[PDB]
Amino acid sequence: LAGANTIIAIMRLFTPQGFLRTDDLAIAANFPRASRNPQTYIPYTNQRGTVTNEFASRFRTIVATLANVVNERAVQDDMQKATRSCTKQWLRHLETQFD
Amino acid sequence: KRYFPENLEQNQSAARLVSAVKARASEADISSIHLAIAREVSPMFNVHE
Amino acid sequence: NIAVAHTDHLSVVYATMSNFMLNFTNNFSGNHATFKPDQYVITSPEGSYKPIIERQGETVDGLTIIDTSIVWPILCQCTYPLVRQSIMEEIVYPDPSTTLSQSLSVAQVLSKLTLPDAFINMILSGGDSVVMRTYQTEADDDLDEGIRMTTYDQYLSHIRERLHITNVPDPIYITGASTPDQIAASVQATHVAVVLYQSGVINGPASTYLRENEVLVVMPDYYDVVSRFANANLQMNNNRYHESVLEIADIFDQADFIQTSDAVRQLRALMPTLSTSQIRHAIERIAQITDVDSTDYGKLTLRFLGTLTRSLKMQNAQIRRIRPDGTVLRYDDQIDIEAFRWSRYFLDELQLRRLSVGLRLITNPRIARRFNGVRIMYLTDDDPDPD
Amino acid sequence: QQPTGGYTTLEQFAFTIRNDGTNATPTQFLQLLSWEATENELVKKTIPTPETHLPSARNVPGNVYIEDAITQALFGISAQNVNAHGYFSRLSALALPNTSARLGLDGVIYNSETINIPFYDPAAVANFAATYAKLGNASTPRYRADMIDIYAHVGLELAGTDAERAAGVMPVKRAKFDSWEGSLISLSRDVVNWKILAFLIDLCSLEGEALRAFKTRNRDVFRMMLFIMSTAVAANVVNRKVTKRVDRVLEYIGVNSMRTAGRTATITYDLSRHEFAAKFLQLTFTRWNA
Amino acid sequence: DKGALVEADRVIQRLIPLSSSTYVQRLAAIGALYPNEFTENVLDLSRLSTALLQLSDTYYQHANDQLRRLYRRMYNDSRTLYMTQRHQELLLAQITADPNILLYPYTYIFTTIPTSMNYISNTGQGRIKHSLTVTGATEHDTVADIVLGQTGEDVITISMVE
Repeated sequence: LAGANTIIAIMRLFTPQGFLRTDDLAIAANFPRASRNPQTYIPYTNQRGTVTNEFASRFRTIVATLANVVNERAVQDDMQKATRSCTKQWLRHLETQFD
Repeated sequence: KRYFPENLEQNQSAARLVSAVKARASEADISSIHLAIAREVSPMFNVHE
Repeated sequence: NIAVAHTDHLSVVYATMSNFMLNFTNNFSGNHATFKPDQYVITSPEGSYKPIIERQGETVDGLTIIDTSIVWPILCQCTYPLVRQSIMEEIVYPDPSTTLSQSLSVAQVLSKLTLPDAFINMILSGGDSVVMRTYQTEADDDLDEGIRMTTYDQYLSHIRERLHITNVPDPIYITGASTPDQIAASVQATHVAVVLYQSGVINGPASTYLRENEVLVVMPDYYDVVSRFANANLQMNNNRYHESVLEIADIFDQADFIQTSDAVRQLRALMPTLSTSQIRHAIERIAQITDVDSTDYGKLTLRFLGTLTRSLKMQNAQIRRIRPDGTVLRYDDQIDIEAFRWSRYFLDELQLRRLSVGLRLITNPRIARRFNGVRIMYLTDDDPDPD
Repeated sequence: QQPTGGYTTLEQFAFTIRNDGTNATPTQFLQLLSWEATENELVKKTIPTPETHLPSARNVPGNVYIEDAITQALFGISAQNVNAHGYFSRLSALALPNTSARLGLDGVIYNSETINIPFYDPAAVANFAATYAKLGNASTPRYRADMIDIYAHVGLELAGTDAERAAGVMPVKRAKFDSWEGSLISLSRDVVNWKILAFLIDLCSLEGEALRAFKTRNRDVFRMMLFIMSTAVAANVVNRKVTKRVDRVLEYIGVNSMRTAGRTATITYDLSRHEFAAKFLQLTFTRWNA
Repeated sequence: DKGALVEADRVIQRLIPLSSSTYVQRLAAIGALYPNEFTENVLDLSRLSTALLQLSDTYYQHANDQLRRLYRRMYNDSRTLYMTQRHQELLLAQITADPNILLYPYTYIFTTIPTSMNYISNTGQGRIKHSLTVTGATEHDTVADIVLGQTGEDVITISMVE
């Protein structure tokens, strides 16, 4: 969308981190199954590279674009000014906590 | 219970935040966590609200 | 009266204290209305950088709580040793030593505390791999056959923290009318073989160059990935993918910060897919093992420093000047200190040298005695010759 | 003792370097190294004739190791403050009318010839040690070398085609050659080895037909020498991965940047060592050009 | 350039950013190029900096390809000084007189500088009345239709009858 690209960006983080898997073993035993194309979602895939974890590393960027969002957002207070710094803080620890 | 970097709970200024997250976050219910996961894959019959 | 000796005598103390060993950094330039410290933060391609001078909130046993009203004692009720008037009282001069080796020691205690973590994270420098898709072309070549593909969002989170870190311009943009003459000019200036991508249809002279050179073209998205590539001779379509991880090590030969020693080129292959928990656990263990009870004195700082782990990734750590509000500036050769451009791995300039030998020792055939596969069959042990 | 005829043109004073498998002559090695010419440029100035006053020999009983020092310091590998207790000047004791102290052939200075130990003909050492005494005083505030500027030359000499070297101008070309696991440092350790001396003593003591003739034959052995050194002071040295090999690259050849903290792929230059190579380059250079 | 006895403290007036930092890098970058035409006017100090810093951004910007490099050059090698044949020749009379004049070491004669644009300027106060010419010599292909913004009265108001 022309202007307001920044909101489009904060929005993109939500876009899933998995791959579609088509029920093959289940399709084999027959098994009931509504839709005539039993493929489904797996939330996050496996970890191919030896140390990187495509999945958690992704959340890491999320804490920045997000953390970054916390800097654009300014305030008008002492309480608001303070907690903002430290949450910039909690927000980060939270992410290594996630890795 | 393991929240914030602990020291944050202790800091004067942060407690304002120590608080939002504290209230937002709950208690690990043995029950809610499996159920939470189970609905990821199971049929949908009510349109979750 | 107080300022008499306070200023003469009290001042010279600062005169020297201004320069104690570890007691670095510039505290105040002298101009209230315009002096902002130098923001030092540990940057890290891996996790989120941690600023040195932070708001932490871990107020050392009291301390960090200016108490302003601390002049009232000095000025009015406090006796000096030089104002003392009239009595002599010959000034005292601390022996530059209790203060010195004490300092040299705790400084030493720090150097050692970090040896295990610093070594291991280092052995895995060239480890973070990205996932690039390979496109087949001129059918007859196996899996690594043509043009290299990685998602732009992906190239970002990985292969980029690095160029910015090792400086050099940003990758060129390959697009439409580009040919080898333009790309080599850039991979060559940049070193890392990457090119970013825009408009579609990348003519022949460019694709041939990219394949017979393995340039990792960074792609944004993936709709008709074979559409944007003047697919002459065809033999290249959305279906010939080798989803193979790229060892950063195998696209960043910049020795100062990515142990690519052929020797370690293989220790990692030998290792079983790690993790943060294990990489970290080794550190706990590698460290637990090196029994080195340090000084009756060296011990206090630790009991006191409250070690209690040391989070911060530090996959790669680069100290950097962080202009106020993110960004994390490059290493402007002209402003930051030189010790600072790289950082080996936070290892002594000398031990690294012996280390040059160990990888060599660790690869030497004579010490491989852990063979891979057994063969089962069924002969008769007659004249057993081990070989 | 032992005459000369040419000197470096003699059996035991052969400079090799070993690359990949066997040890080959640096002339052949250089031909295994190409350029990247940057959109820059560097004109060559005119080295200032060295300060005449040769340091004072200074009293010091004991032969002191000269060749090893001069070289340990130039393509050292970790020589720290070189011009403190530095003896280089003790090398002026040789330059004189009829002194006794001879320049051992192992690169030691003896006072009086001794029981079973060769030594260059005191005839020619008197011409070499004559000028390089200078190399002694490189720390003396008022004599210190040029430095940063003096590199315009190490460079066109090391690189530049026969053509650039003729008109002064020449882009700042960046060197890449085929590396082989920590090649520059090793190339160097191998050089600390050469019996440099044997070269210089010949560099300045050959009349003319002979001297120019040799200057040409030995430019190759010499260039490898500046090169191992120019890299000591070169911006960034990076390794380039290619198809299968690693094409190692030197970013900017002949542009002393003053880099001083320990790198790895090369030999650092503490600031003192730095002024020294500065001093060494000036005398040897001013001299190369008869 | 004009040829007129100039009792100056020293030929090349410019000053060597030793450790500059980009802004100063590109500022001195321009300096050597003497991109001007004998103004005659007087430039308003204070904003004099931003004026000068701005000009380089546009000079290299409309640059010239060839001289676009000649300038990307001094943009880096800056601890050097860029006199110009004529200048150079002069400093020599100086050194000659008494070989004790210890003037600046590293330098780089130019070679008349690769042509130019007499980038007219001045930061006076008039507004410039231009008298558009019928036909120049930049044979225009087409180029898009321009969109002037909105004149926000308090700068310009338009009225009915002079």
